[PDB]
Amino acid sequence: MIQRTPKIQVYSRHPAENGKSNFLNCYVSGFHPSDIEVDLLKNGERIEKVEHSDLSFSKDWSFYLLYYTEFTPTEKDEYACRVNHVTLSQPKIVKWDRDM
Amino acid sequence: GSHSMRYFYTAMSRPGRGEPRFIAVGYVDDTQFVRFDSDAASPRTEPRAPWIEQEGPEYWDRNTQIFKTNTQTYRESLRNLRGYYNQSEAGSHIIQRMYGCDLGPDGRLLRGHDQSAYDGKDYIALNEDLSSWTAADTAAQITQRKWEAARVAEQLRAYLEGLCVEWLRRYLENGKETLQRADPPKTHVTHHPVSDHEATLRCWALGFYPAEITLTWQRDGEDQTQDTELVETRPAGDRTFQKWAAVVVPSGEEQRYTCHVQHEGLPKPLTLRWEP
Amino acid sequence: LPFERATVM
Repeated sequence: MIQRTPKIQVYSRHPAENGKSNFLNCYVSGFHPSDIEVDLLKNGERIEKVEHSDLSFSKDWSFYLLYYTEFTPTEKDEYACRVNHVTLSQPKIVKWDRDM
Repeated sequence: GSHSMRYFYTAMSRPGRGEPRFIAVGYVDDTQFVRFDSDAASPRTEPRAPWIEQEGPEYWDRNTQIFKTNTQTYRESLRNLRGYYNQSEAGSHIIQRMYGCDLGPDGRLLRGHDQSAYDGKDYIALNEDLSSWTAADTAAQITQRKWEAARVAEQLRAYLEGLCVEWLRRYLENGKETLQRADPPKTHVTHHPVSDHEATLRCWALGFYPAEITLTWQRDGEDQTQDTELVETRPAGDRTFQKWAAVVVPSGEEQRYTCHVQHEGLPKPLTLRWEP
Repeated sequence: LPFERATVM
């Protein structure tokens, strides 16, 4: 039975500006089957109030989800997305890069 | 001015962890407008776009009765299909279904769709005639014989040509300020050295609706298709989408590269370059 | 509006 690993992108809803409130997004897509865990991290620690979109899928049947939280970027606060899926040996961490 | 309505159903078994979950979500183009989740504390159809809220209690009732009935029906289909593949009772499996109607710029039916998948592989699909079926394998041929016996294609043709189209047209009117409004991308080009010999040019599209867009790099006026890194179109969370396309160029041949942008919301297709 | 008929596979 065929399984598909999630693609992960970490980015902000609006262009990033230090000290301006924004949204940190983690978008997982291309995966199958649909169980997945996604956390947003602030300096390596799990952020508490995170919302996500309702489960849906693309024309290729692969699922996608958007996780998001309000945040205020600074010069030195590190943000990341940690994802586990049955298809990964251990959680994958992708760092938020402003130019990405 | 082209539009579509789709419903996406996902039924996922989970042995040892209760009865299969059934989720249904409804879209017009890239805008979600309803959901139903058999796992919700109180399972009911819920609005997900402001323009569907005006629908009366009769409408929400109707929706909820179909989705509860489907919750049950899909639990049996999961049982059935596990048997069709001689599968163990230990494994978790998924049925997905997507169906709806496509309208042309005039508002006429362009075509209908009704497809189903099992564990992420095509399983059975209503053909474009809306009269016959394409079954992916011998298990789906069993489903096909059952769907031929219940005249399912006839019933789906009637819905796709009738109710589906009338409702989509109702929704496009009630949501006209957003559903019939295309937001063009806001674009720029960034330049980052990756070496002393070369540099990355990344062309950005932000804030656009709907998701469909084309972003291409050209060198001396010809596509750099293999050399372009193209990231998947991603939602912003404010209804709009984002995308970029990057190329690594010899320094400084930067002026020989143009970014090309097409989107339904643009006055004209755009040509951009890095502006140092 | 969703299709009104549920049919078992």
